[PDB]
Amino acid sequence: QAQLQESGAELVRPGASVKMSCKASGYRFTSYNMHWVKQTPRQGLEWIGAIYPGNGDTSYNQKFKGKATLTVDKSSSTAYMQLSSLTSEDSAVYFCARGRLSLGFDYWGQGSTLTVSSAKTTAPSVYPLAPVCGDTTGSSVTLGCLVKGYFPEPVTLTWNSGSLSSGVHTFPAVLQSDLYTLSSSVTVTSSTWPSQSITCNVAHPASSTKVDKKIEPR
Amino acid sequence: DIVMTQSQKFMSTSVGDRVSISCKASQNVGNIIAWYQQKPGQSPKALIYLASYRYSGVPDRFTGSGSGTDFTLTISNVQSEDLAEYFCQQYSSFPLTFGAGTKLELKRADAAPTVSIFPPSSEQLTSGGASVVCFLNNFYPKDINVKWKIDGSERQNGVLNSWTDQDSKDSTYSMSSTLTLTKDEYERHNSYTCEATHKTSTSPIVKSFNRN
Repeated sequence: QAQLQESGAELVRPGASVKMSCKASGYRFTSYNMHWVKQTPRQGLEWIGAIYPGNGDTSYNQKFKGKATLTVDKSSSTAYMQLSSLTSEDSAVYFCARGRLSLGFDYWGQGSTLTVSSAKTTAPSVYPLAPVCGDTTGSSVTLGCLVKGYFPEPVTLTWNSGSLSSGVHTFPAVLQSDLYTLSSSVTVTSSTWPSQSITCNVAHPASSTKVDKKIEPR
Repeated sequence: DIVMTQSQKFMSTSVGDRVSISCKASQNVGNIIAWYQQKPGQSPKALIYLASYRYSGVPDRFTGSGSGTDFTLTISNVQSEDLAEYFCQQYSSFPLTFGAGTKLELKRADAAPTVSIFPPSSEQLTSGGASVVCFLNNFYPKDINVKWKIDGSERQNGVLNSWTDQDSKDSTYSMSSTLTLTKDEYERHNSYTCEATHKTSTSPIVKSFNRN
């Protein structure tokens, strides 16, 4: 019955300061400590601090002292975490969780993703990937699509409007120098390409763009 | 600070097998440790508390054991839903600390990577850029090494890699590697190669081409 409702994703540039929320319901908010955790592929799960909504007292992990501030609103059973002087290092996912003295963190919010970039909305450049000299050794061939230089996420990619769903690999996007770049390959029978046209359809909602890139033999 | 150590980042298993994930505390914390399970794009889920108790609604195939500094999470009769990442945590004293987690992946027969390389497109070259891409699909184990070699020399600068999660259909792994240069630099060399080393082969797999 307990439920932790976290605020949505956030996108800000360095030097900025955001304030995430965690609305609690289904129990007596002032009876349990609210904890906050940071998650990143490089650092993993990191405890940030805890607040006792009852009186407002807080404990902080030395590592985030000065970086994070925890508060609460007793009347609206809401907890808050503000992060200042944001840098690309603060880019991660943040969770709030109910702390039980002896049972650990029995409940966790969905988490709020924080992306810190100095970049502004940017449509991707869709680049066709054709096999060297249009060759192929097996009874099958592999084509690809390079979606680079876009912000922010996400991006939608299909092959031939989804008709080709088998044999495809759309790799996770990678952030580099403020922008994202994703990759996608598709494998079909030799008798399919160049014989029949293979097209990469890429959509980027944040910038309202739709691009259809046909893979031509060169 | 109390350091929590999970020596195995990844563990291979099969449906029906039994797995034991270890976790060590740098100090004695009695039984004040918990275990959490987490799946891609989801939040941590509490499984164990007080070292060996299961939270209400957790499968009995899950069992926690240990006290003091050595703990372990055992999963007998493993199921597909049990395939995820596991974190241990000590909530004995501040600062609260977690282990680095252990990923549980489905075991499968070895598979060599299917490698394919691609030159920069006309479109990108017109914009003054040049990216060379290499795909290494459907291979296993996940461990693999990719190298780029321009005219014989290895190039590590300007390379970005992306790995997919273990395929839910064939339990394999795929990887993508892109080398990005400026148009001028690209047209300054001739030989471009993608080299991969993997368990399935004694010698590396080589895919390359020469400009024009």
